[PDB]
Amino acid sequence: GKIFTVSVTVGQETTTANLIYSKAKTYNLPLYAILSPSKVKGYIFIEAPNKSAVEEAIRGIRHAKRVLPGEIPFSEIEHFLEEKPAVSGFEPGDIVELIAGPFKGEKAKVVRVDESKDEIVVELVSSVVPIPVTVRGEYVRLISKRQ
Amino acid sequence: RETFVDDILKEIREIIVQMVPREAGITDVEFEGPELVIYVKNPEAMMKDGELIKNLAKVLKKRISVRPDPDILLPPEKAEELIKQLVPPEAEITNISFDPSVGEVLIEARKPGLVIGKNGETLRLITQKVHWAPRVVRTPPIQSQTIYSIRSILQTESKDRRKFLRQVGRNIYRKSEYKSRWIRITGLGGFREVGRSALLVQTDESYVLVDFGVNIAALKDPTKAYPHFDAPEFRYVLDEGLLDAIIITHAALDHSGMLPYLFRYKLFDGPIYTTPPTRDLMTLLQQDFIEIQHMNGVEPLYRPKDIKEVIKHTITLDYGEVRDIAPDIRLTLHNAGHILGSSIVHLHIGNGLHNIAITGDFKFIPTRLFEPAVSRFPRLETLVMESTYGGSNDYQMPREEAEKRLIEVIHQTLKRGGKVLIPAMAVGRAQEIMMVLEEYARVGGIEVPIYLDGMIWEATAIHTAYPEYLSKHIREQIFHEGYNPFLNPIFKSVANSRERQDIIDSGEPAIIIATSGMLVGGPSVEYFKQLAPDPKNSIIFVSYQAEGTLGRQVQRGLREIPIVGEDGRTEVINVNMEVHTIDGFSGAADRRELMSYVARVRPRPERIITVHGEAHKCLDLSSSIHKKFGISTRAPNNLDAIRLK
Amino acid sequence: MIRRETFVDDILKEIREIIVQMVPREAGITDVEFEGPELVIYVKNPEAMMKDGELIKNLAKVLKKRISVRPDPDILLPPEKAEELIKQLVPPEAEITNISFDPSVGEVLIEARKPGLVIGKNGETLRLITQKVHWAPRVVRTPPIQSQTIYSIRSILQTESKDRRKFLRQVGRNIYRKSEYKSRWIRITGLGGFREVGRSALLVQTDESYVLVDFGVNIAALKDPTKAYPHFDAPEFRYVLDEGLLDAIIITHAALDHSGMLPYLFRYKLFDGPIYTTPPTRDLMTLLQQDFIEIQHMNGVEPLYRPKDIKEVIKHTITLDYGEVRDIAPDIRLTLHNAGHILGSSIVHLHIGNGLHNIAITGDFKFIPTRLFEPAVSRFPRLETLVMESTYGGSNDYQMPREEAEKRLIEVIHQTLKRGGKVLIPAMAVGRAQEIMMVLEEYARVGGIEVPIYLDGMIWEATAIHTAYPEYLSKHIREQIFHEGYNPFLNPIFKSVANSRERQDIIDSGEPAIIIATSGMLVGGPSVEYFKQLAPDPKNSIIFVSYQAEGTLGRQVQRGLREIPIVGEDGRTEVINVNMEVHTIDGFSGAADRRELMSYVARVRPRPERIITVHGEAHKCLDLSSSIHKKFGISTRAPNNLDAIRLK
Amino acid sequence: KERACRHCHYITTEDRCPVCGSRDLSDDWFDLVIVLDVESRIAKKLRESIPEAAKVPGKYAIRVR
DNA sequence: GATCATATTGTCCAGACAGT
DNA sequence: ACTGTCTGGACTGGTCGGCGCTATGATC
RNA sequence: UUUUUUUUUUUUUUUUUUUUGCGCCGACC
Ligand SMILES: [Zn+2]
Ligand SMILES: [Zn+2]
Ligand SMILES: [Zn+2]
Repeated sequence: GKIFTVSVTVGQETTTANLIYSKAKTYNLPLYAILSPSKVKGYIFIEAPNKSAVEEAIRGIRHAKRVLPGEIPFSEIEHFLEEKPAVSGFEPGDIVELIAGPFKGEKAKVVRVDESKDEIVVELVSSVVPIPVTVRGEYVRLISKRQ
Repeated sequence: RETFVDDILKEIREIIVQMVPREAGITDVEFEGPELVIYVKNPEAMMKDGELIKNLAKVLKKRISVRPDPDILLPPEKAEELIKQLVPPEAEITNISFDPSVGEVLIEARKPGLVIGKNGETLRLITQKVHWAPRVVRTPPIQSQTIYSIRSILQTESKDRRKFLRQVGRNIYRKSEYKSRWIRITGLGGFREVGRSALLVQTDESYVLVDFGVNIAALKDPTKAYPHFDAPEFRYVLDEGLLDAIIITHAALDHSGMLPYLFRYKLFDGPIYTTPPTRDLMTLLQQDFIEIQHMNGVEPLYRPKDIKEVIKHTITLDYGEVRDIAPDIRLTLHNAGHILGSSIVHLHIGNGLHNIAITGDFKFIPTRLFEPAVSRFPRLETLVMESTYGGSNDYQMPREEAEKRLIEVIHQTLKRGGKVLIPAMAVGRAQEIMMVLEEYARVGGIEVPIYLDGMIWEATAIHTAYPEYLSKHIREQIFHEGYNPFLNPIFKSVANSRERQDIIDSGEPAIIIATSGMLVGGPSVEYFKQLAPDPKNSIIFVSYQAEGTLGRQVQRGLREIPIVGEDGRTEVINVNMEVHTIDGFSGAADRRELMSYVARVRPRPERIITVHGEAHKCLDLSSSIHKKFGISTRAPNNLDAIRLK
Repeated sequence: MIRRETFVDDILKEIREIIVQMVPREAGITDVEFEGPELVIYVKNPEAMMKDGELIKNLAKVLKKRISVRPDPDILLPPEKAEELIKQLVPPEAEITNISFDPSVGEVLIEARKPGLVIGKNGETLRLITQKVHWAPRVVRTPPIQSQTIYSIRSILQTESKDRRKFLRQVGRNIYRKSEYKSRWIRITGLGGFREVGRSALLVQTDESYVLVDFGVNIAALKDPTKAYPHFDAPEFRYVLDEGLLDAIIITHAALDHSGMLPYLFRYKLFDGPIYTTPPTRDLMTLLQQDFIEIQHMNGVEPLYRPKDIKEVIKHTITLDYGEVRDIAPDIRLTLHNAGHILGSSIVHLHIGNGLHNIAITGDFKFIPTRLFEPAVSRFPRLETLVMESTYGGSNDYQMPREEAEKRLIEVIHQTLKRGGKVLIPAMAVGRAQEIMMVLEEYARVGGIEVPIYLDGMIWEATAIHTAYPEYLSKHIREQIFHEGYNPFLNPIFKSVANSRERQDIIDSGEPAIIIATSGMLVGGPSVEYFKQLAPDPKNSIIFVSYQAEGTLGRQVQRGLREIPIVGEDGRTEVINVNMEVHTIDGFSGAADRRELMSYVARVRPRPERIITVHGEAHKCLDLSSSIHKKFGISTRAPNNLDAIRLK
Repeated sequence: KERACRHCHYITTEDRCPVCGSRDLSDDWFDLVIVLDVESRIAKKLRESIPEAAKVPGKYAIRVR
């Protein structure tokens, strides 16, 4: 059908999607599918023939705020369904920020990238001596792209 | 990696329930660092005497820590009342703390010997009548800020400390007694150089780092200020988190300066095995180093929270206590005699496979402060020795005439009404000077007050907190007699700048022991500035003065020194005071002392490694040892790996 | 592979700018890229590139890199027209056999019996033909004796051209990831072969690059994997392999104790990168690995690796010649010099930094002249650290001289051929067997013997490889092959069997003959069958040229025991009676003795600062190190395994 | 805890896999996908990405780690 | 039973402006 | 060019003292 | 019967002197 956006509480998109799915199953709502990417915070995607079905499905839930008044083209959310490694798309020599891990809130420079083990080796920029460290690909965020 | 800690714990529990009578009621058996903890419901039957605990410790070859079950716990007020009633009034108990999570009561007393008992029977009596496992620590006669802060940090983070100890105990006993296929020794720093010491002990199962330190002389160059972080073995150990433990020989910046840096960037998460005096002194020195780097305007190496994390990850070991820090490595500490808490690291890898002794900084002659270094070991194959004074012509003067000259110079200065200013290190020579002065003044030689400014008072308090780590004479005076040499009324502490100004402006003679040997900071510079024009005063140098420092300028004989004034104009200091230099109070071992230690060590090591000194000095010491005793000697450079077995 | 900083783009831009400044406009530079150590330049109009031969030499000297000039793929002659032009333009005496084209890179592979005519004086013929054909030429020698191994390797390389080109491009990008860099420290860790024989492993580590030298396996202690394989548990080796920081692997010579562990890395994808070795060494080590897996399968034990791993090793091997300086790392330069041990044996010379340090790893080598190969090179431009073998480092380890050993072999063959007796010489396919055939051919050249010699097994393949690579042989053999026009290998007395029927009917023929077979330990192959069928034959002689290990049939034969019970196939045992005299001549070994080692130390130039003795027994290594230190005053060491020595 | 199958990318609360019967399930997964209609556009997009996904309506995971 | 992210988006005077 | 309409704004100074108010739902 | 790589010395210690805001209500001049 048509892709619609539902604004939900940040960090609790999966539970809201599960409640919407259970309500649709129990009450026979005309809901086609629900997509809740982990990278997107506070927003979920629901496929329905019309926005009235989405509005009727999300009502009665404290954690579903409102439905965005618009229709998303499928090309915008097409890349979300494709499975790609988090390490891929990273090149050595640039600067990244570590969102999670033991090095939370630290800037680092990418040194080595390998897609086989899904790990990326980075060097802290604030360290007085270069100490390479191995961190997960999804933990880092690209601040700038140079070389 | 694969672990078998559960099977080992099950076997240990089976052995315990086979040996311990059933009436004890054993509930839980777990590992807390390098010691075993057993929880029972009837402590009376478990420890009616020390023979059962001794037999259990001998059979299991572990440190047994019997604790009551948390369900059977007396109320804290009733427990405190019972503990106070049981302990004799001679032992003045100051603070009592309780741990609701695990059965343990911390007792702070001025006389821990009475609380512990003649053979530990008082601890058993307390934990039987009160159902609380007792831990006794000494309350120092002089209050120490660092020790109080460390104790408060340990008490306020009990849950994190217990979790860290449980993780360390699980990691240590991941497998049973394992015979290492090979033993490797690599030096990441401190090899053929002075400072930034770093020793890595590598086996096929566990890795051990020894005295991770920093260099202050070459702090401008990052390639020489810090140990070699680019070593492939060290990189592999740090990246995979295979570092089992870190052991610090003694509390100095060249042996413990780089320790908080690992915790700053979360490069390490295991335990640190130092003596409590070493831990306290190294925390004080690291805090002072961070403050100095902050004041100089440069970027600090780490933060005080990193020092707090180092405190939270430190396990305290006493002298002569054997603990298992790895599946194949056993660690014990022996007295070194260099400074307070200085320990010679002895590693027992395997079940008699090999033995390594890392002396570090040590002294082999008796001193006024500490006993000479331990030269007897149960087994010794490889010896790692310092070479600070390894030169052939390096011969420090004997102590007795050096202290006689110091005493006569001080007496001559005080005879004419002058003031004696003695710049000194925060730890080491300063306490020896205070002990010599106290001995001289105890017979009524001098009545003038002795003023300690800066870190001298804190170091003195830390020294008072651990009298068992001192020499036999001071131990006999403190324990057998009622006299404490550090508690002499002549020793006074100046609180603020007003007290220092009153001391300077006072016409009465006095002795001032500052905390900066090079007159590069602290109250030493102010004392020198305000006492230089007076010809009656004198300044005594007890340490080497580096080039480019004010102290070297005064020592060389400069009558006037141009300095920057408060208003931004050049100021001239007229040095009319007498200048003296007595370098006989150095805590480092002499070349003759090193040769005597090599000759008198038992058993004779198969090989000797000379480190911690200049390259030519290390080579000269190794060649002299090889020519005199025939033992094979090596003086490897940095990033050099030696396969001992 | 693993992605790195890869600053090669700026270096390539600077190199292209220098080329544009130096080379004229009419050359037409289109694409400049790195294919391994060499530099590849694509030109639209190659006519103006090489009107004079001095321009390419000047460009190579300025850029300090090997330069291969190829035409742009946009313009290319048709393969049939190009082949016709090449055939009709080269002299007819070149005898071109096979021509292969690679349109992806515009390179043509030419196989001829005489590559010298194709190349000509300083490459003038090569330049002229590639100017007239618009195709980059590569010339290899077609052996007079057909070689299955070399032909298979060439076919694999040709059929896998695109992946080989991608691998070469990746290697070239990894090599020049930085400019001329001066290393801060150099250390060498011995993962194997230190104070022991076999399973050698030398790891050269700098602050930027890591180099592995002579990764081999041990066959004497193959039962215990700890003593058979190099130390994989070393923290430095684990860090290098896990992070993929191994820049290159260099093999001194083809042996199981120097190159037996190579397919293991590619089997489990442990290492991905270039391997630098001499092409004879590559062919012989592939043959040795195939023999090793074959005998492992025959013994019933699980093989260490599959032949596909050997194919992967072949596809990841870069071939270098003697005296060719190539860059394998941003700070390390590699040069190969003759060693004289076996065919293709090389002495690894490493030039780390810009004059910072130099390391020479001799490995197995010989210093006296040899009929097969020239003596080892003792002169180097710069030398500071020397690593040499110590197999015969003992004071009493003096070997029996070759000349009178050859006299004894000649008189033995005379006394066994006057009576018409058969000869059996068990020897390895790579080692002393070729020297034995050369000695026999020289003896038969005068006219002393005319009985043909039969080579059974892998001896024919080694002979074919030797014919394919005659430039690596001795000066006398090179002279005879090139200017005299006589091939000692092509003597009519040298015969090769076809199958088991030829072996059977030459066994039952009864005529006197000389038989050379592989598996000198008599653990398998045609040697055991030949000995079984030769034991009851009266009046025959067998000559042993190598040391015999315990627990083998050769040791029992050497012991002179009258009764030799040998267990046969299908679980049944057989008993034979021997009346066959045994001869022991251990004078053809390719390992230098103590006197040769001392002579090499004394005559080396320049004198190294330190000498490291490896590849031998611990007592022999210590004795050799102490003797060198006492005689010459050089600081020598005999390090154990897992020992790192900081050099600079 | 909820774990996702490595084959069909199906999240189930029991050891048995009700789609392919696989015994290897991963406890770490992101980008939960809920499928209620087989002929959905996102279900069709997931089908060409992972062949085993969107066969039966229910919870699904984009990647398995 | 302890912690952690998140937590929604009164009338009148004067100036500017569509409307006729 | 007039005329009714929309929008913005300021709403006398000081002083006295009192009286509340400044998290919450969901795992682990 | 054979081509295109290079080579060497000057920067020192184990460390130091004081409740803001919000709104309401009452009241004085
Ligand atoms: Zn030290
Ligand atoms: Zn060899
Ligand atoms: Zn499944």
